[PDB]
Amino acid sequence: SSPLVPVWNDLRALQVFTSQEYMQKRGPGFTNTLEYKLSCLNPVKWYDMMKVMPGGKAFVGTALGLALFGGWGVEFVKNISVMTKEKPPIDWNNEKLGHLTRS
Amino acid sequence: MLNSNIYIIIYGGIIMYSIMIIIQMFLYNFSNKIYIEVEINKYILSKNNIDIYWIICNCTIIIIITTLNHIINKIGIYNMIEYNICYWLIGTGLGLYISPFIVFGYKFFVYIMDLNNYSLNIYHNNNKMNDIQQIYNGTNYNDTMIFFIKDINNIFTIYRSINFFMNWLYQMIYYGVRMWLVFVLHSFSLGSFGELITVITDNNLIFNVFYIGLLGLGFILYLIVIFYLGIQIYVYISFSLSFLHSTILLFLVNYIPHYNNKSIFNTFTNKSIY
Amino acid sequence: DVPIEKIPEHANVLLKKIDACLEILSKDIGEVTDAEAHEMYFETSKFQILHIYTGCVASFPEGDVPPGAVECLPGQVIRTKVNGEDVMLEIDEVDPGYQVCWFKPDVPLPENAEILWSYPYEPTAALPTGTTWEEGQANVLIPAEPTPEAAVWPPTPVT
Amino acid sequence: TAVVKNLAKLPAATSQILTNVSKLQTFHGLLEERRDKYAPLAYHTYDNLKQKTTWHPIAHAWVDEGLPVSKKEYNEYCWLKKDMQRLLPLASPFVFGIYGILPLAVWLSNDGYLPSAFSSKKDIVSKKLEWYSSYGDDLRQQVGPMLQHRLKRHLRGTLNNEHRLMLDEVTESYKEIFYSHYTGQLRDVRKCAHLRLYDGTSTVLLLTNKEPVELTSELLQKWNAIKAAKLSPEEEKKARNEALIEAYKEQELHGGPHVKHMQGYGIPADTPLLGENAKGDQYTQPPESASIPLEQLEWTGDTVFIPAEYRTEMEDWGRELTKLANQFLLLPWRFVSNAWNQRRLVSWFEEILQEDALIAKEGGVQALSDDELKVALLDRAVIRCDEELTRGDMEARYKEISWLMSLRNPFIVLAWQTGYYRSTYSPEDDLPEASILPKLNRTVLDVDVHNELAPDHPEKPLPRVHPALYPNSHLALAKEVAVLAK
Amino acid sequence: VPVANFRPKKPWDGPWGIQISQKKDRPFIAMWILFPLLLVDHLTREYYAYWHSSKVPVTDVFGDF
Amino acid sequence: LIPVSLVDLININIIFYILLLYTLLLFFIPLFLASINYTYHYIYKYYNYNYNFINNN
Amino acid sequence: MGGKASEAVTIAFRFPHRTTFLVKQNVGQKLNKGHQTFWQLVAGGWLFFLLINRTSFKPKLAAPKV
Amino acid sequence: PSTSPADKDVPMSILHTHGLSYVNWCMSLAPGLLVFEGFFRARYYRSRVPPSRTV
Ligand SMILES: CCCCCCCCCCCCO[C@@H]1O[C@H](CO)[C@@H](O[C@H]2O[C@H](CO)[C@@H](O)[C@H](O)[C@H]2O)[C@H](O)[C@H]1O
Repeated sequence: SSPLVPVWNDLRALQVFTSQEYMQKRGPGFTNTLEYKLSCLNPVKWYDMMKVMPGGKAFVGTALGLALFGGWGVEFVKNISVMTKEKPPIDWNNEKLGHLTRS
Repeated sequence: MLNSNIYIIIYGGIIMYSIMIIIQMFLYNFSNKIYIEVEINKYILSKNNIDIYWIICNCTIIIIITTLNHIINKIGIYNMIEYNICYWLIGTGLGLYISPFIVFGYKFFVYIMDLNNYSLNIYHNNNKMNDIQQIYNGTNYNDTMIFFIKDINNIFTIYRSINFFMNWLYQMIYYGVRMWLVFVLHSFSLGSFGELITVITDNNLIFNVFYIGLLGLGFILYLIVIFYLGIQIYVYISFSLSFLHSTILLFLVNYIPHYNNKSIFNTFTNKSIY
Repeated sequence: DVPIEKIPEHANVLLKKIDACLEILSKDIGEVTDAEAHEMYFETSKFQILHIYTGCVASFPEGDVPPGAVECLPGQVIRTKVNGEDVMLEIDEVDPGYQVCWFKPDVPLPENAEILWSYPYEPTAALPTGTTWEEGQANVLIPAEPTPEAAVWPPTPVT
Repeated sequence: TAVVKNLAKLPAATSQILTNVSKLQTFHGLLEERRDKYAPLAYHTYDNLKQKTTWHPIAHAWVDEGLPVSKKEYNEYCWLKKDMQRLLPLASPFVFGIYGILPLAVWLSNDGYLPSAFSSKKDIVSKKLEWYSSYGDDLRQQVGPMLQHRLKRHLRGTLNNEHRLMLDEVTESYKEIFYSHYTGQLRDVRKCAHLRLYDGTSTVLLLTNKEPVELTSELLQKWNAIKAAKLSPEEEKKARNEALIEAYKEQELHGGPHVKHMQGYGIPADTPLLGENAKGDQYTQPPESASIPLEQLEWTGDTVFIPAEYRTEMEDWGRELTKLANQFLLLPWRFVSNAWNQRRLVSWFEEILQEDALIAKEGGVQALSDDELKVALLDRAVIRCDEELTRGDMEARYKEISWLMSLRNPFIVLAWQTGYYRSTYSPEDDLPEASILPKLNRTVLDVDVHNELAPDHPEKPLPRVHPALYPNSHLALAKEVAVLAK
Repeated sequence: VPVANFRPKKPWDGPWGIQISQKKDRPFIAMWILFPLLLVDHLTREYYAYWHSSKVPVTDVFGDF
Repeated sequence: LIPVSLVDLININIIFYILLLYTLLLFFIPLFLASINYTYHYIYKYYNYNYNFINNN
Repeated sequence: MGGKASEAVTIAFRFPHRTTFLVKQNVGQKLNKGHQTFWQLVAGGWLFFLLINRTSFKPKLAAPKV
Repeated sequence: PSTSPADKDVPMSILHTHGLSYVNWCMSLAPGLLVFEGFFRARYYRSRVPPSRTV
């Protein structure tokens, strides 16, 4: 591994403990805000807090994220080296071939 | 016809050459058993030790057997089999690669699927906000508007979970390729020097004689070959297991100290209170 | 339904049984002596086996070997007949400043030689007689094999 | 064959099957009605890896002390539950098709695969004994030794690592429990309880409005005394909270509960204040309950059992040992996680405990018949049908395993049980010879449960002292004496 | 009365020890038959292609051709 | 060089070799496990329960 | 290439918590359960959902009308 | 279908063999077997000594 690992660890600790410091500073009353009341109705929050649950819910969350969006992510990664490349015009189907009377 | 999709496979001498590799295992009788016992007990302590041990033993003895069949029993496949890359990557390396995942696959899978929920690991985590962040938001880190890129995040997080299982694959491939290169290049170089010597002596028949001796040169080359290839096989096995330790088995270090029991002949129960 | 006086009868029965067991188990099989089992110990010697039935074997000081004498170095195996007994003699630790050789009758012995053992002249004989090691000619040592004390189990005392 | 013999009664069996289902429904209605108002909530807990549930009898096996039910009726309940389990192959045609009848034929072939309705007998005890002697003892006699080996090799470990895993004080007890089929001597159950030394100390934290307090023999004695005094709740709660604050002070002087300094468990300290939130020297932020005065310490009614089974816990057993433990107990084991087999084993445990309670209500073991006691021991898996023991030996066996199951540990229970299923076969016809001594007889008095036994030191085992030789034994054994002489 | 922890053998007790020995020495017996067969398979072999070969031996496995 | 080839990287012939080899391994496992250790002989011979009796007098 | 186990935390650091069995006194919370006719309506809705999404195979559409 | 062409059937004779060199023959490892067969046989059958009488 690289020698920059402790640097990244320090920065990670920075962001984590600063978010925790903010959460301590603002104190109670977070449940009365609109952010919490909207997150209660937000499926992203449901998924994110179900991921860490026990009973295989980590596997469920990972596999669900994969099946839904990770396939599009694989396609996106495949398409990074396709956007810059010269491609021909799309031979749009003339929708003439295939029709045949029944008998 | 259109529906006929034809494939050509290649086939050669496989059956009778693979049968004797297994029949020899009764003669060797796992002579490598003590070495792998020592090394496995050096590198890990668990109930599932014997499992991984058996795996390695089988793998290792097969390698050893093939090597001797490659050195002595020279017929058909036994000559090529150590000069082929498919044998060194799939016939030796893949089994050793998948052995810990087949023995400790439950724990590794649970670990991997938990690491997709990426979070900062705190030692002596007596913090309270850490728990709320891990449950409510899912991670210690700020996950705000990362769903916006979830399509990549998922797959990237998947690699983030297996990145510390990847150097094992790299070392397996590297040492398979190393053994292949070693065998091939040394055989080729030795044969090339021999052929050059034969060209020097065939054009000068005063030297086209058994000048070193019928057995002297042969005995010396036998010793050289066996010493070198035994050193290389020992290197392969020992380094493969040391890297197995340093790459896959340090995850499973769970030392439990012994705590003395006191309430042996009496146990508190739900009926003691309720 | 079992009085206490009937116990030592049962103990005597079981003592008879275990004694009948131990008188058999006290026996053990010794080392095998069949030559057909150990012929390869001699086949694999560092020197070929000398089938000696004629001439003499003599010890003489080290140096030039008489031409015609067959050297008998340490590790040499010799098939002979000694007092009617077909035997293999393996040379072990010939003394320093000395060497041993088989001298057929055609070969003259050197000076300062000591005939360790000799054979008779029996050319017409089909089954040779071999040698006769007299008392003082050869010191044969039988292993002592001192039978150690029979392992006794400690009896516990009863007051 | 038996296939046509069972097809002959298959029409006569459906009526009995439905009648038995109705009986099961009624009994379960009664039992659940009692359980839903007298029993606590045993919460679900996941294993250390947090993927599958884990189960222990201390929390999940509840005993309804006061169940107005006859012992035979509970036997019927459990046996009919097992019959419902055995009725499962009837679903094969309804998932595979009309060709899913060959499994039904295989089901009807062996009578041991079948429920009670296919049996000619009438009494539940005779039916159970028939099933056991025909199929179940044989099925159990081929799992016992292998289960014993798995338990051994779970303790001592694999690959020659006994010096790192085994204890030198449980050594002689281990030998007496697992290698007494070599000596032929009887075993003391306390030597199987010594196997719990591999584990840690089992604790019970009562949760209060301030802090958790560790339960002790003194606090439990005081609570039992208050419960027996039958005081008003204004006095009952007051005395309970007095004992609770006393125990809180006692443990605070001890150095906190045992759980604070045990690997895998722990009580968090006061939370930290991060960065500028730190007010000078006060680097901590105590909880809300710190505001509550200690005199208001009240029990929340919530409890936390911590067995501290570091080597005995059923999670670390494995995919194979759990299956064999369920096989040996004649429970379902195939194609399920170890959590489900854990629940099945704990349910069997609960059934046996409830049956023990009902037996004690019905007047102990001596009130039972010979066949009924035989069947009880078969359910406990301490007897095989090829023994023909005496009544006293059976009673002692029941007492032994009943005390052992009172401790709520399946491992030692299985270690005890498997010792009664180590039978050999001789290669000769004359040997084993006909014995000269009488059959083995014992009594309830010969079993020492009322006394503690220290673990014998390694390679220094001590002889067995009868309970009668202890001082004042005639006073301690007076209950058993009154039960036996009568 | 008989001695305890003893019984007659049953089908699920497996085979006797002599039978297990007879199972063990079957590979050792087939060794003597298979090593000569290995040498014969190598020695009585012919290559399948040459510089002049217009055809190569084909083996239709399932007779589809 | 001949062994330097992508055709020999995923050679189906060597895969058949590996397949037959490890199927035969699986077939012969119960004969590899048929080695006897003399540890339970030791346990039977040396495990000696305390045979002394109790005597209050 | 790739990381190692020496460069990462163990399977014991993650998942460090052993098991503790919680129990709670019965005040009467699981009594007087309402909605006795809930599962009947749920099964009815399930069968309705299956019926509206049902489609019988009609091979008569392939009849040689021509 | 399956085939067995005549191209594989060709003449054979040991007279047409190029052969081997002294070096290639030494590399065939026959001279090693020649020694080590006897070495291992000797070690095995000489490890097990029989009883004797010292003269
Ligand atoms: C400790 C020693 C350190 C110095 C190391 C020196 C390198 C030694 C390399 C030993 C490995 C060479 O491996 C060996 O190669 C030779 C030469 O092709 C092969 O030899 C084979 O092919 C050659 C090629 O012409 C034929 O001529 C020969 O008859 C045949 O035996 C052996 O079958 C193989 O075992």
